[PDB]
Amino acid sequence: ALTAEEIIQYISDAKKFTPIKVYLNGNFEGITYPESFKVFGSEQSKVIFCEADDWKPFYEAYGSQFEDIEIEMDRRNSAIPLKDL
Ligand code: NA
Repeated sequence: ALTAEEIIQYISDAKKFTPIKVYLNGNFEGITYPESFKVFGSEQSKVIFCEADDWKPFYEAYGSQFEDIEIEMDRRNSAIPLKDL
């Protein structure tokens, strides 16, 4: 299906990004989220899909209003497509 050339081009393009997924409990009032953030959840518990490079300074800034945290690297960091799209 995909050629070796197409695969390494894909890896070259994709590897720049480091999507992660963060589970949080806490208070989310008075927070502005970076552009890479896609925030799901309820008033006092979130799941955030975001870029690692944005997560780091965000946590340093706002981490005092979070009470529990779990961080996962998104599986797309190690995915190659089976076909093009
Ligand atoms: Na990556």
